[PDB]
Order: sequence, then C-alpha cells, then structure tokens
Amino acid sequence: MNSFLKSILNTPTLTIRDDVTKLPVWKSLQVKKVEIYSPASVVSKPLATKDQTEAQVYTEALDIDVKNGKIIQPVRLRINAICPDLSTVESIMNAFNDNTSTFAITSKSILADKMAIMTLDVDQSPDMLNAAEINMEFEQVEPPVLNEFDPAFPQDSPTYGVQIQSLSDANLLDLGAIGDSISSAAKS
Amino acid sequence: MKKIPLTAVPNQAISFNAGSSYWKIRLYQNMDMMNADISRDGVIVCHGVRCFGGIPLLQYSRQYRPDYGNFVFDRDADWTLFGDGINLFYLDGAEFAEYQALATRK
Amino acid sequence: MKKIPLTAVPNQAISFNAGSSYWKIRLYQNMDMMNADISRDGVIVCHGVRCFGGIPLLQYSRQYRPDYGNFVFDRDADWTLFGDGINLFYLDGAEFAEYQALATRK
Amino acid sequence: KRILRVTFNMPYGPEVIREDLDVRVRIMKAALRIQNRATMEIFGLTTQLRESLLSQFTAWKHRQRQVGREDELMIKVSVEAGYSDQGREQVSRVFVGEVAIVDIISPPPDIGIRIQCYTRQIDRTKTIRNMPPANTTFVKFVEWGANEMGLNFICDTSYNDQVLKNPGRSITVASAILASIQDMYMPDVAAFVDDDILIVKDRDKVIRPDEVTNVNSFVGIPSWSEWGVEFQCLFEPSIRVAGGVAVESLMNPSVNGNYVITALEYDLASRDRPFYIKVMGSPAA
Amino acid sequence: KRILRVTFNMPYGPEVIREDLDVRVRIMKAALRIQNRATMEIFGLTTQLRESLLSQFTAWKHRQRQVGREDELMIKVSVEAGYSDQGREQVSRVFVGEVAIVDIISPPPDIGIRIQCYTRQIDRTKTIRNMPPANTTFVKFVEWGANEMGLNFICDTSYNDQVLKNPGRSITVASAILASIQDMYMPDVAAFVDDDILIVKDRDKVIRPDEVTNVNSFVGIPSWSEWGVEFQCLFEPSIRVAGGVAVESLMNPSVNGNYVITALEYDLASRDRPFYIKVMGSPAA
Amino acid sequence: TLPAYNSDIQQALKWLHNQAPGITGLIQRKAQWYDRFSRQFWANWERDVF
Amino acid sequence: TLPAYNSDIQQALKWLHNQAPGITGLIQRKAQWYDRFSRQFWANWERDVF
Amino acid sequence: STSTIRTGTNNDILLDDNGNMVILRDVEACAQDVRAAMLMRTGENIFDVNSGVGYFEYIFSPQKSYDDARKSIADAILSSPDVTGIEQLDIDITGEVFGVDAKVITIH
Amino acid sequence: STSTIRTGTNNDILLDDNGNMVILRDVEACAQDVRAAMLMRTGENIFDVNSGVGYFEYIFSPQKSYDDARKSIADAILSSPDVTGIEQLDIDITGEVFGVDAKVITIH
Amino acid sequence: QLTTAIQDAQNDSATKILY
Amino acid sequence: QLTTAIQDAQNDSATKILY
Amino acid sequence: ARSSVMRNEARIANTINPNVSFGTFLDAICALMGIERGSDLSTFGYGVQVTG
Amino acid sequence: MLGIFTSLLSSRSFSIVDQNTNQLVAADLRISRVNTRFSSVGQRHMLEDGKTKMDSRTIHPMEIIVEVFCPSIDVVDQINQLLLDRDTLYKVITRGMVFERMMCTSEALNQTPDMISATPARLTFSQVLVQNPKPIMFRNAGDSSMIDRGLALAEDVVGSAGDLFDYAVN
Amino acid sequence: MLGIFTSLLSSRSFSIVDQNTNQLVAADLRISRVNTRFSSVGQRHMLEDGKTKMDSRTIHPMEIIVEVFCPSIDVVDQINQLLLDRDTL
Amino acid sequence: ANYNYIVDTGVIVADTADVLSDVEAEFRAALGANINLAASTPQGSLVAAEAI
Amino acid sequence: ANYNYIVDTGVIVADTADVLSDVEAEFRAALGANINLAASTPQGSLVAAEAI
Repeated sequence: MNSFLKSILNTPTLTIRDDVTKLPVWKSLQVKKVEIYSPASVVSKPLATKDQTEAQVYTEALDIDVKNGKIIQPVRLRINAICPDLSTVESIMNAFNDNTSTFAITSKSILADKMAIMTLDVDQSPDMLNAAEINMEFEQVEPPVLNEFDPAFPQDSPTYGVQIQSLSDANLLDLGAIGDSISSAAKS
Repeated sequence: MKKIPLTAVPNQAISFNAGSSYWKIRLYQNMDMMNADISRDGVIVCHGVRCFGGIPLLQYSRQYRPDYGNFVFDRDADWTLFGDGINLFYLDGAEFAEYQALATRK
Repeated sequence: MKKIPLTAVPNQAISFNAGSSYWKIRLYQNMDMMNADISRDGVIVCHGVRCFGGIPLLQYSRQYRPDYGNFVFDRDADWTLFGDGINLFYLDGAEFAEYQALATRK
Repeated sequence: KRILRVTFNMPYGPEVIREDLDVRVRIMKAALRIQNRATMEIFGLTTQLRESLLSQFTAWKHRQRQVGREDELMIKVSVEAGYSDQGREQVSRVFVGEVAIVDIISPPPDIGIRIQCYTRQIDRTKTIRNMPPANTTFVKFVEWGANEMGLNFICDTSYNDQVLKNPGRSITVASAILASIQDMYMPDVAAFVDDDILIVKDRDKVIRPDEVTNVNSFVGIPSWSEWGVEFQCLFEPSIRVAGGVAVESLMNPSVNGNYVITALEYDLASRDRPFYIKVMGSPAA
Repeated sequence: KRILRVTFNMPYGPEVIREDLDVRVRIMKAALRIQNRATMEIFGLTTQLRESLLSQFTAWKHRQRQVGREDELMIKVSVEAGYSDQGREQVSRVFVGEVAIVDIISPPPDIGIRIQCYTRQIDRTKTIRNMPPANTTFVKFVEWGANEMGLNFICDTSYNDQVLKNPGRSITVASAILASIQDMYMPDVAAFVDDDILIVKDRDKVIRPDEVTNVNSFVGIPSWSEWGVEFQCLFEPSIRVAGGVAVESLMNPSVNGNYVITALEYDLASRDRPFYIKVMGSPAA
Repeated sequence: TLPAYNSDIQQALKWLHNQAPGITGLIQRKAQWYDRFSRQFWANWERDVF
Repeated sequence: TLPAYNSDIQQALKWLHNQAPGITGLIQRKAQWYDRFSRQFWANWERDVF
Repeated sequence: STSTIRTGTNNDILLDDNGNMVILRDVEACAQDVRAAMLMRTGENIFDVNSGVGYFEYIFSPQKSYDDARKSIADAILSSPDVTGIEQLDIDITGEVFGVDAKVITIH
Repeated sequence: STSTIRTGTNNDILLDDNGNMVILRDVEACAQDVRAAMLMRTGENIFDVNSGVGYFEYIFSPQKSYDDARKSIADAILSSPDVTGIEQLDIDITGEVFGVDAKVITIH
Repeated sequence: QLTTAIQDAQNDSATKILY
Repeated sequence: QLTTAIQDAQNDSATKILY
Repeated sequence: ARSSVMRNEARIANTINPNVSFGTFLDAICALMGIERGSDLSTFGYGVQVTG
Repeated sequence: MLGIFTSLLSSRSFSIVDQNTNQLVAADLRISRVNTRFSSVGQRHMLEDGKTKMDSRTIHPMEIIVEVFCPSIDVVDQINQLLLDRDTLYKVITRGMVFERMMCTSEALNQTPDMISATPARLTFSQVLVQNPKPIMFRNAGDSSMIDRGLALAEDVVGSAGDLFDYAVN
Repeated sequence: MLGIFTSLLSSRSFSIVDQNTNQLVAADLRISRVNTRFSSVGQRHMLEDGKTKMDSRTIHPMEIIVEVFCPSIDVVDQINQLLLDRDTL
Repeated sequence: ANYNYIVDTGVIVADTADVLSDVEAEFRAALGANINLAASTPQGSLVAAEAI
Repeated sequence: ANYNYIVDTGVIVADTADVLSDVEAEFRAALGANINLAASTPQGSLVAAEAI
C-alpha cells in the first residue's frame, strides 16, 4: 500500500502554489477528496438555419454560429482535506480574508491556474480531537488565455493611457519658480 | 506650478485640462533616455522631446506664448522613480516667464 | 478609391451607400466566370455583367455618367479568393476619369 | 400548434421569421390617435440574419444624409398569426407597421433582438402634397386625409355633413392628419388607423354590423369595467378593433350583451405560454 | 479588486466613503440638456456619519430662510472609480454633482441610505449676473454661458459663425442657459455639461479625435441600434461622454468601425456583481 | 470561376434507372435535343461570329 | 532610462538555429549591415559634428 | 491553411534541387511547425517570453512531478496554428532519456 | 520595499566603520522589523495603544490557554509591512522557557 | 414596462419639421 | 425603477417660482 | 436544363463588346485589326550531343 | 435493445463521432451509464368554465448525461478539449440510438481515494436546436441561393487610380 | 490542531469571552461540535468571446454553528440573554 | 507601411507592438496570406529580426 | 549601398540606394550559392521587400 510509490507522470500530489511568488503554500494539508467541476452554457432557443445553399458554404456558417452560441463558465474546485496544524489553518484563513489571492492548484494531472478561494469550512468534531476537517472551494478568476504580448523589455511596452483629470498645485519647500529652480540646481 | 501625476511604467500617455488648454503628453523610454510627445488641443505640438531636469519641454517660444505654459522635470526623467522621486510640474505663462528669467542668468 | 467588403461565398449581394448613392452589387458564379447585377438607387443599372480584372463593371457611358463612379476588380473575379487576394474597388467621378485617361493609351 | 410569422419587406424580398424561432410579439392597438405598437422579441438569430435585418433598420439616411423620397426609407413588417391543425391554417393578419426602435435584450449564448414597430411610421412622408380643403364637410376632410395617407377609408358617423373653416391648414405632416381628425369632435367620434384602413366612426357604433363575433369561451372571466366589459381570450383570427362582440358569459351573467371594441392587447408567444388577446369593449348602440 | 470612492465636500472637509462599505452607484449621462444623474445607495453608515451627512443634505435655508450667497449651499460630491492590482491604481472620476434627494431604502439591521445627485444642481445661481449678448455669434453666446456658469468650454461646431439676433434674454437662472444653447440649432449640435466642462459640438463629431478608445472586449455582444452600435463593457477609466470609440467585435463583424458616444450608463457596485458601463454610440463623421 | 459547373442534364438519372429503358430513354432523348439545339447551335453561331 | 535596452538584432536567433547555415548566415549578415550603416554611420557622423 | 518554409533536420532553410524555397502546406507544414515549437526553450521569444517549453524549469532539473513538463509540452503543441488538440502524450523515462511522444490531431 | 536603519542586538542605532547609518532594505530590514515588533509590550505606542505583544496579559501570567498568546504573536508579526503570512509559529515550553519560533514568508 | 412606455413616449415627438 | 424617474421628473424647478 | 441555357445566354449576352468579351469571342473581335493570339509551343532542340 | 442483428462479436457501444471530419473522439472512455432525458413544456390555460386547454407544445432540447471512467491523462485532456470546443458539434451513439448536433454543456471530474489510477467523470451534453433538422444543399458550386450582406459602410483605402492601373497591367 | 504546546493537563478548549469587561460567559456549556464556515462570492462576467472574468471578491461574514448541551437552567438563561444581548460583541 | 516617422514636428516613434504588427503584416502579404509567423519558425525569426 | 558626401558644394549626405544587388548577394553565399532569386518566387519577394 506504499503510498510513497506514486506514479511518475500522474503524481497524486496536490500542490497549491502562489501565482505571485511561485512557491508551494499550505504544505502538510493531507487531502481526502478533490472534485473539479467545469460548466458551460449552450443555446436554449432554436437556432435559425438558412438552407438551400451549397455544400460547405453552410458548414462555416454553422461553425461560426456554434462558436457564437456557447459561453464557457470557468472551473470550480472542491478540496476536502484534513489540516493537522494550526499554522496551516491560520494561513488559509488569512489568504481567504485577503481580497487579492490567486493560486495555481495542481491535482493528479490537472494544472488549473488563476484560482481564488470562494468558501472555507472548518469542522471540529469530537471524533477528530486533534486536526480538523477542511472543505475549501475554488473558482477560476480568469481562463488561461495566452498573453502574446510585448515582453522582455521595459521599452516596447504598449502605451497605456492614464487620463488624469485634476492637477494638484504643489507641496514641499517650493516657492513657485524660484523653489523649482533651487530644487533643479541642487542636482538631485 | 501644478504637479502632474505620473505612473511608474515605461510608456504612458496623460491627457488633462491645464491652463485653459487640453494637454496630452506621451512619455516613453527610448533606449537610455526618455522622450515625450506633446499635443495641445488635439493638434500635436512636438515629437521626441528628450526630457531632462529643469530643462523646459516646450523649448521654443512659438510653443509657449501667449502664456500657454510649460512643463519641467525636477530631475532627469526616469520611469522607475516616477511618482516617488521624480515629478513633472506645469507652469502657466507668468510662472514660466519668471522661471525663464531666473534660469537665463545662471 | 474604396475597396468593397466581400465574402468568399459563390453568390451574394452587397448594398452600400458610396459616392452619394445607394449601390447594390449581386455577384454570382455563372458557368466558369463571375457575373454581377448592379442596381443604383433602386433602379437596376445592368444585369449579367462579366467581371474582369481592371475592366470597369459599368462599361457603357449611360451608367457611370455622371461622376457616379465605377467598380474595378484588381484581378479576374473569383469568389474562392474573395476577401483575401481579390478585391473590388469603387472610384468616384474624378478617380474614374483619371483611370479612363490612363487606361485609354494602354 | 400555434403558427406565428413575422414578415419583413426588404430589397431582397420578404424574409419570413417562422414560429420555430423563439418569437414574442406584444401588440397593443386602440381607437385613439396614437399609433398602435408592436414589441418583438426574436431570439435565435444567426449572424447573417442579424446583418441582413438590423443593418437595414436605421434612423439615418434621412437626418445626416438625403436617401429619401418614398418608401424603402424604413422597412415595413407585417405579422401573421393563427392556429393550424389537421393540415388547415388560420393565419390572419394582426399588425402592419414600420420598425422604429431596435435593441438587444438577451446577451449570449442567446443573442436575441427586441425591435419596436409602430403603425404608420412613415411620418417621413412628403409634408402634405395636396393642400387641405378650405371650406368642406367632415366626411370630405376625412376623404382628403385618407387620400393623402394612401389608405382606404371607412367613414361612418352622423357628423359627416358639418362644415369646417380651415380644417387642418396647420397640419405639418401626414401623421398629423389623424391627430387633427381626432382633435375635432372628440366626445365620441374618434378616428384611427387599423392596419391599412383608416376608420372614422362614432365610438358607440360598429364598423361592420354584420360581423358580430359571438364569444362564449374566455380565459379567466369576462369582468366589468368603468366603461363596458373587459375580457381575455385565446387567439381568434376574427376579432379586430372597433368590431362588434356578442359576449355570452357563464361565470358573470350580467355582462351578457353586444359590445363594440375600443382596445386590443395581443400577446403572442410561439415558444411560451402567453398566446392571448385582451379586449376592452363598451356598450354598443 | 474594484476600488470605488464617493467623496463629499463639507465644511469639515472631504469624507471619502470607500469600497469597504456597501456602495452602489448608478450614473446615467447623456448628450442632452438634461442634468446627468447619479443614484448612490450606501449601506453600513454609522450613526455619526449619518448625522454628519444627511443633516447637511437639505432643501431648506434657501426657501424658508436666506443662508445663501454662493456655494456651500448644497454639498458637492464626486465619484472616483476604477481598478487596482499589483499596487497600481486606476481611480478616475465618473461624476461630479450636488445632492438633491435623500431617503432610506433598506430598514434595519442594515440602515442604508439612497441619495440622488444631479450635475450642476446650483441652478439657483445669481439669477444671471452678466447680461447676455445683444447681437452676437453662436460661439460667443456659448462663451458667455460658460463664463457665467464658471465652467471651461469646448466649442467645436460649424454653426459658430452664425449671428443670432437676441440670444436668450428670457433666461431666468444659470441652468436654463444650457437649455437655451440646446434649444437653438437642435437637429445635431446638442450642448451638454460633462463634469465641469461644457461641451458644445455637432452630434456626429468627436471632442478629441486623437483620443479614440479601441474596444475589443465587451460583455455580451456589441449589437446594432437605430443610430449606431450599443454595447456594454467592464469599467475602463478612459471612456467619457461624446468620446471616440473604435469598436472591433468578434460575435458581430458588421458593427466594426469608429463611433462617437451619445449616452453612458455606469453601474458600479463594489460588493455586488454589476460593475459595467453601457455605451450608446452613433457613426462618427 | 473555379469549382466546376456541372450542367450535364443526365445528372438526373439515379442508380435506380440502371435497367430502365423508359425514364432513361426520355432523359437521353431530351439531353440529345437540348444539346443539339443549344450547345451545337451556339457552337455553329460562334463559328458564324468568327 | 535605467533598465537596459538590448536591441541586438541577433536576439531573433533561437536555440533551434544552433548549427544552421542559412538562418544564422542571413541574420549575421543583416546584423553586420545594420551595424555598418547605422552604428558606424552615426559614430563617424558624430565625429563629423565634433 | 498553415504554410511554412520547408526546413531540414538542422532547422535551417533547405532548398530544392533548382534552388527555390518550398512552401509546405497543411499537414507537413503543421508537423514541421510542431517539431520546431517543441525545440524552443522558454524565454527565447523577446516577443512572447512566456512562450516556449520549460527545458530548464520542469525538464533537465530535479523536478518532483513531471506533470508540469507535460503541461508545458501540451501548451507548446497547442500554440501552433491548426492543432486543435492532442490525442496522446507519453512521458516515458529511460535511465537518462526523457522520452516524449505526441499524437497531435491537427484539423487538416 | 521596506527600509530600516540598521540596529544591533542592544537595539540602539549601530553605525558602520565610516561613521554612517546603514539603511537595510527588503529582507534584512523586514527581519529586523519583525524582531523589533515582537519585543514591544502592548500599550507602549501612545498612538496605537492596542498594538504590541501581550507580554503581561497573554504571556508571563498564570493563564489557562496560550492561544491568546499565539494570536498576539501572530498579529505582531503580521503588523510589520511586507510580511503577508506566517508559514510556521512553533511554540514550545521547557520548564520556564516560553520558546517561540517563526517562519515569516516576506515577499521581497 | 417602463422602457417600452418611454420609447413609445419618445416616438410621437419625431416629425420632419424641426420647428 | 420608476421611482428614480419620478424623482428626476421633478428637478425642473429653479429658484424662480415665477408666480 | 432551363438553367444551363440561362447561364449560357447570360454568358454570351454582351459578347460583342471587346472590353468585356472573352476567349475565342475576343479572339474573333481582335482578329479584325490583325492582333492574333499566338500558339503555345515548346523549345524544340535538335542535334544535342549524347555521350555514352 | 433489439432491432439489429450485428452478428459481430466485437461491436462498439458508445461513440462520440465529431460531425465534421467524421472522426472518433475520446475513443477510450470507459462508459458506465447513459441517461438521454428529453423535455417538453405544455401551455395549460384555464378558461372560464372549469376546464384547461393545453394549447401547443414546445420541444425543449434533449440532454444526455454520461458517467465515465477516464483511465488516461490524455483522455482527461481530450474531455477538457471537448468542453472547451465551441466550434464543433458531436454525434453521440449510445446503443443503436444516434443523436447529432450534440455539444458538451457540463463536465465534472472526481478524484477520490476509491480510484487512485483512474478518474470518474460525469459528462453532460445538450442538443443544439435548429429550425430545419434536414437541410437542403446543392452539389456543384455554381447554384447557391443568394445571401445578402446588408449595409456595409465601405471602408477607406488610399491608392489613387495609378496604382490600380499598374496592378491591372501586371 | 498542532502548533502550540500546553505542557498543562487542564486546558479548556472552548471559550466565549465578552469583549467589553473581558469576562467569560456561559462557562458551563458542554460543547459537542463547532463548525466555522467562511463565505465569499464571485463576480462571474461572461464577455463576448467564450470566457468569463471573475473580477473581484467580496468577503461575506464568518458564521459559526455550535452544538452544545446545557446542563442547567442558569446556563439556559445565560444563552437566552446571550441572544437578547444586542449591545456587546 | 512605415508611414513617415520623420514628419516635421520631430521624429515620431511608435511602439514595438505597432512596428512588429506592421512587419508581420508585410511578411504575410509578401510570402503568403496564411503563413505561420511563429517565433520558432524561420519566417517568424526573420520577422523578429526585422522588428528589432 | 553607399553614402555619397558632397564635400563642400551640396553639403548634404546623399543616399545611393541600389541595395538590391547587395541583398541578393547576401541571400546568395549565405543561404546558398544557386538560389533562383527571380521574382514571382518566395525568396525573390523576400529579397525585394528587404531591399525596399
């Protein structure tokens, strides 16, 4: 039953990373069940069809209509696990309370990313005096669209327009232009 | 003397109503320097103005009378220290004339 | 000089407001060529016009006169390559007159 | 097995939207000046059909451009609804008018449009071609208005032989003709336009006395009103506005009698429960 | 992380209501004479904050008393909304106006006020201090109106060099100036006030041609309309009223093109789903 | 333009009318006449045009 | 300003073209020409300005 | 309808007998593109940076679980045009060989 | 990007060899700040009052549980800028020693 | 509905003649 | 909400009562 | 049939206009002025030395 | 069910054939149960006297719920690709019962200590309703019906007629 | 859970300490189970192309459900005034 | 294609996203309407070189 | 492939252009020695674009 003899390319090791720091968070979080639900939404009303056209000129029209009529809802995870330490629970609670939190849950072979905690249930019962059961839920904040993007570089970055509205006057030890001139001539 | 908010990004474009005019400066990192594209009231005033500390942006009189103002960097432009350390200030006609008078006798 | 948006389908009809007029061109594969039916402002200007590269669609004077414009195919018409490779361009009166003046000494 | 069709009129031709697509038409008509309305929620539109319809429906080409001398300025659409069983049909006509509003109600994955059509939205007419009569009778002013609007007229009233001085020389467009005819003599005789027929009649009289509609089955109960009897019914392709009705109720025995129709509220949904018409009726003389 | 602030202006100072409190701001702006509206529901108010705000918001002291010569008569409140991630902010301004109405929608245990503000609710101004021009051009009447209201102006129209005999000496208060500028020449050139800038321009022209906003991501589908294209989007702090837009859609390929903005519907809820802006746009010339 | 044009008249004639003397006879006769009075006619008329 | 600018022309040479003649040859010669006609040109033109 | 300049095993532009450039189209082009995209180390595109295979972060390193290597190879394969999906991806490991095998299901 | 004047174990300002003040930044600055914040008794900041470790109300008292002490130490550690969380807060007792060990996960 | 009533109210105020 | 529209169709009242 | 003829007649309707004619019809029209479409032949080398 | 004598000792029960390209998809899933539930709605209308007319009936789209076991990671990836596939309609053949125009509405993987090697999954497809289930097409590419593009607002190019002439000359 | 010593064989697990006056209350409840469920809500936003941006997250208030045994009427009244005590946390 | 980045009001330089898109479109029009300009391909390498 | 320097009479640096031969000579001897650089071919189009 040697559970350390895990598979090589289907390793049953849950690894919740952190998209900011790329480090494993909440180790020693013995996991008992993982459920990955990925929904979608199809057309409900009957689609129209314009027949009396040719072979394959109907095909791309139908393909575009089908590409146009189904909307994807991103993934939710439900991890049921057993926390042995108070440090892990405090970290989980603080991460949940933090408004901004994106993690990358890697299940047996699933690599779902940009994932945020939705609900967290901590059950303390007389049959588990030490440790406590955790039922945590996750929702994908953003599907993994590939940012083609203009990288590697401070420069070559796309121009983003910050439309400022009202301009503040000034502060510090400044007397109009003479203050500005002294500050500039300070060479600092 | 009005301080223009900045954001620590390499390339950006800021449009605002200052001094009875609609200014728009696009600041971008060009190699090891910074340049600015300045457009007033839609019509573009100048391109590729290399940015320095204390040195006026609109360098030519045609671009700043009658009392149109000017933009001045306290230090040499560096988008890494934008917001915290390097500020850009706008001067109306009178304040910029006084700045010219002070800076032309140094 | 305005290209007309086309779709890679064998037989289609596109209507648009170009050159202060309401044009409508129906392009269809006839045997092994393309034919076009052109209707301006409701009335039908011509039926079964062969589509050729460079040759104007509205051939006779009574149609493209006066300054109404004309339509030109860059290459011989082919609905398989419509939108990518073969385009139809619309010329107003002056542009089509200059096209005629160039094309009559060829 | 409801059968509902929305038939547009476009340069290519009529593209009939059948009942297979989810359609919902709320028509509201009345014996008033105001143009009768029809809101149309149509889902299941393809990209090509949306391009062919919504791009043509526009409020431009008469404001920032010229492109207008006659019809084809705005698309005229008719509605043909009814029942069908054993192979027979019952498709009547319930609305004719031009679209005026177009929006989208339901976003993806069901891109559904909602248009708003009004009867006689061709107030984009020719600013009154023929001058109105100087001194003439009421029936004659009605005939002139009908001829100007291009509609056949049914004028049945006791006020026809009454002369008017300057009957509508301030009229600015064709639609205002109906407003003027409604403005003069408004205690009873209210004129309106039902589809293609301009009706000028007293409010207590039936347009076609031989066309009384005996009504015995109702949805709900035929109830009273401060004017007459009001009741909802399943779609019968024989009930128009201003028509005569011969209500014979069971639940309410005091509402039995002959009534003329003043209002009409069609609510037809091929893929939904509401397929009713609501009738406001007043005592008929 | 959405970041939404409601910043009042009271004698004590600005009291910024942050996004931690449940705030819901529905702003509706348009290119009309009408004052743009903002309805903001704020829950979680303490007793002290309620007494500090609602007591100042009142319609008295100018009807049954005097206490009035300038501003401080009614509280001017601005709205600053945007996004924030990685430490960088995007808080732009989406509304500036004075409160007019105070109520509570939600009773205890969540005592949440609902207050109604309109832009330029200082209409009880100094009853026109400087007399309007006797005979002048449209641009100069617009300049006089902007100077009287105290707002900077953007006048870009082809009707500027048209003399008016006698432009608006029936005006009673400062607000009616905008109604007058709207009244004259009103097929296209409609004047409005966006925040503190009075814009007078043709309806088919953009205030800032260099400031087109390329839009590629929408919520739902960019659909056709009577005039142009209508579409909803997530909050982008670069879309104003009457600005230029460069719609590039995927679901609908025919709506691609350049559009000017006519109407804007902000719906920002820090603690609820709706954080969208809806744009009405018309073809740009 | 490119992807052929069919127009054979005999395309109507399924596998079913494989041993049929009649439907096949009618279609063959009609195809022969349409050929003789359209294709042959236009070929001779173009020979005239030349 | 500060955080480098590379702009090396030869940055467009992936690990795939490690033993390639062609792609590597073309990119190297293109880089040599852009060097000779931009960097050398501006160097000797600044020497001119001096 | 993907098209690509035909190259040899040295990843260099290999010409035909007449000294022209062959433009492979559809199936062969897609196969060549997938092979080329799987040989690109991550962080090499100064115009994508995040693209490429993790030959030094997930492969060639004492990585605990090779699911990340599988995901990177799958992403690299899917990034090529007209690929749609992968029918099978084997990550077999010999003594010192990281044997990988793909069964791309390209549309054409 | 925290920065703090360098201090010694005696907890005064300790200068360098040149006679200057060193401004530690990021990791060392955060470590010094956390150590300083864990040595501050509650009620010592007249401008925060409630801040600081409960060294007399939660530790050093004949108390029933030390979970309040754990909460106080965690709050004191987290109050420092650029701390985010605590990976481990081991709390061991010897006869008298109230041993506390932290595993702060400062980002920078 | 509010929106349909609003649109109907807007309709009957659009004739060719501006004034 | 028609209540907000009702509250909006009340703003047309300046200091002039004129009266 | 009844469609083959329709396409044929629309194909050869305005064939006498040389700016819109095609094929052998255009060849006929342009042969009046002496402009004659040539023939597509091939190089016909003879006497090539073969060593074996 | 009966209906068909295969007389074949290797018949396949479940098939998800991609309608375009006519290819098997996820040819390895271990199916365990299929429920193809239909649906339709009545329009009960009470009317005056105690009675109720149903009026017509609407044929709501059919749904299929398939319980499967995925024994391979490539199969899991294929199923995820099916869920993310918005541009192809599949055809599901359970047991002599063919359903075309099927698109995956939902999918739920389950990883439990009861199954360490494989993963149970619950696919759910829904049918895409069309106006005409049986379309009419034409063989040769000449004879379409015509589709109209509506108003186009012809875009702008800058080439003058000289470049167009040179293009036609070449 | 682990993370803290006691070296003390008399630690009581559960405690309801009144915030003001910092005193224990209902010091005689026989706790049997505690369930501390967190909550938060997403802002799913479908957008044009098949995709749904989750936007931000709102942290709903924590809830705790405690099953207990009250062994005495005094404890029952203490819980009743706990529920009726509207002015202390 | 390259517009005129010299103009008269000083040099107007565009972002590398824009110039890369311009070179990409020019390569696409020259070589083939559906050539893959992936950075790992030879054509993509040439495009990146002409973008730097 | 040269920068003519009018030393004292025109004071202006003049481009020489004629870089098509140079770019053809690079495609040759680097990508090969026998490439058919004739137009209407992919390499010819690439060379023409690069010379432009």
